[PDB]
Amino acid sequence: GTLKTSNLPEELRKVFITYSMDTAMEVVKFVNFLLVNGFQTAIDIFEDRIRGIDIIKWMERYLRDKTVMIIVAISPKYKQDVEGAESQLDEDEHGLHTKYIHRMMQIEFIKQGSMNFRFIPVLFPNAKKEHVPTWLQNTHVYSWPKNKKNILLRLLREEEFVAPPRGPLPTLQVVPL
Amino acid sequence: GTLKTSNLPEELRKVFITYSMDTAMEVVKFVNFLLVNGFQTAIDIFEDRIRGIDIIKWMERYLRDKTVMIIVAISPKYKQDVEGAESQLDEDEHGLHTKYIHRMMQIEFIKQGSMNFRFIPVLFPNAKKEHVPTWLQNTHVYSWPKNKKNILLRLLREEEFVAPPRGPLPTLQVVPL
Amino acid sequence: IPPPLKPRK
Amino acid sequence: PPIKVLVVYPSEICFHHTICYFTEFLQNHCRSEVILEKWQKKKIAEMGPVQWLATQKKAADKVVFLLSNDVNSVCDGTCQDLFPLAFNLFCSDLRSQIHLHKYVVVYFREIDTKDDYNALSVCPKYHLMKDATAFCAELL
Amino acid sequence: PPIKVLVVYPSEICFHHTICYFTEFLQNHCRSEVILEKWQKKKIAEMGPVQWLATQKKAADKVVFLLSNDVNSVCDGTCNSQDLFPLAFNLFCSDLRSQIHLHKYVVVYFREIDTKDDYNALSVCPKYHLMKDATAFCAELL
Amino acid sequence: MDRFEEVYFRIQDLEMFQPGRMHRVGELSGDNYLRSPGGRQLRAALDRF
Ligand SMILES: [Zn+2]
Ligand SMILES: [Zn+2]
Repeated sequence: GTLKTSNLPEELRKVFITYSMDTAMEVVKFVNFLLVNGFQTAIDIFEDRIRGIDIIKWMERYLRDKTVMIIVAISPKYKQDVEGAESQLDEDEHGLHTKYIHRMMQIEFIKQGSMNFRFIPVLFPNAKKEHVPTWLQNTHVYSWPKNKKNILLRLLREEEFVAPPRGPLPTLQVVPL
Repeated sequence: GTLKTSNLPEELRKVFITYSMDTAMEVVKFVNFLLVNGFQTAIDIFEDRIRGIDIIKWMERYLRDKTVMIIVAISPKYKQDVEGAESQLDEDEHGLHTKYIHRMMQIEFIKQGSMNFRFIPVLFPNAKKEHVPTWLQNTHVYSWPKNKKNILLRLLREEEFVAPPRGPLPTLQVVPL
Repeated sequence: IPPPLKPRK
Repeated sequence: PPIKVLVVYPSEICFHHTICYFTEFLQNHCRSEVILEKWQKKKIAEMGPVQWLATQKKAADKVVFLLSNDVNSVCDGTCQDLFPLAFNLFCSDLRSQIHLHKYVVVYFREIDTKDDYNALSVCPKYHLMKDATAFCAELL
Repeated sequence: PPIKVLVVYPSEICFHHTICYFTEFLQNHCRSEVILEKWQKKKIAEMGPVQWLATQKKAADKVVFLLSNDVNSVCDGTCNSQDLFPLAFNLFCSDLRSQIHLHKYVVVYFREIDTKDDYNALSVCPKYHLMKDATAFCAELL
Repeated sequence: MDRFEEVYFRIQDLEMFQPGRMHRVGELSGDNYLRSPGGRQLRAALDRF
């Protein structure tokens, strides 16, 4: 085979992750994987120093940016958070922030004509396709760590299979009868 | 003929109506008709309060529920919004919301194995069969107010013509030759 | 006489 | 084993009396296997009339044309069809002069010489059990 | 004036020798137009073979059934797939049982016809042995 | 690949036969398809499957 250099501008290497507490353990490993592979991942645990100044501003910074790719870490608790987080017996602040992020994602999705340009649902080990929010089911759903190569390709914004340029037409022959 | 009771449970008497703004007047007339006939209809203009609390949650509440039957009000503007280019959507928010509802309907339709159990297209006076979304063309397309009786039968989940139970096999007679 | 071929999709 | 025979007739002939008597007559006297359209209707549905008729014509060892009713039995007289097609097939055979030995003619009432019967004149003619004895000799 | 004729044949008939020669004979000697499944594959694809076959059957002024290959030219018969012969035979049987438009059907052969029931059924139509009956066949078409 | 030449004609919207003449595509013919570079790849994949 042959090797191709990755020419993605650095600003496009930015990535933001939204998740729930049940996934936090696996999400740490996922961020390790992304950072090792050159992607600048923005997740609250590593950003707590800057995120603590103003949580809502920190979230809005990544939600505004169109060039930032958002990864949705699906899990059984994620659906509960994005649907009825406030209905819980106690107030889960992270659950509420996840719900707010989900609402902002949905609003942006609708504004764009229901075109999902930058939301990448990822099913984490203890997740099932039913837990994916309905509107996200309309795009590719990756399963971690099974499809991590495809996740990297999606983040790099490259197609796994690339067609060659349209080839020449064949020879046309005439035979008398 | 003879009269008979109607036995549809009240929980199945919920009807959701999606439409474009050009059919607003006829849609109001249609909602009047349905409410008078005893169907609990959900439409944005009449439920504007709970919808105002959270629009997307309101739409999802009716899209999730399998028991709710959805009536699609077809018109030239409906196909222009749901299937047309997004550039026209820059001037209309309700167009965006209709487009989102259409996407959710498509997702449900495919998710159910491409079987239309609860989407009931309806042709309004200024509508043509060409305006029906393609995947909806695969099932019955009613017209308003021409077929309101058929629409009521469909919402009741009844069948206009009903066969009796299979009768006993006929008597066979044997004759020699 | 052979007709002219054209690219197709 | 028995010999196969095909029976052809127009719809104008009383089916029940004449045809049933002729069927028993063939089975008992002629030591033959009888092919009739009424039973073959089940197979005709699968094959269709024309193809089924051609298959029977090509398969039958002998072909029988019956042209009159069995007036010896009391009847009311009336208690499109295959006959024109069978007649055309037989005419094709005659003009090709192929398998002419298979065809036989039977009549009980005095035979009215129809225009089509001119072609049928080639076949031997049999009347009642008297000539049925010679018919059995011909078959066997 | 022009005239149009449909051609039918099983796959056993060699196209390069028998069908080409017969098509040219029809076009020149018989002074007629030929309709073939080979020539109208686009129309067959649009309509579907059965509908196209019925359309030509009703439209054609004359219909020709070829049951044997040519002998005027030596061939192996090759130049294994579904063909229109069984369907054309069924439609011909329908017409025959209708006993209408029987004049349209004509049977043509060069080598001796095979011993098959379908051919016998087609034998009811007029015969023409083109090895000798070229002029009679031309007159029949005209 | 047993009728692909016909398939390519359907794609091009061309009739394969006409009065007194025949149309053919040399490269896409069965044997020529086998000899073609991409044809060999398709043949290998089909044999594997
Ligand atoms: Zn009788
Ligand atoms: Zn040849």
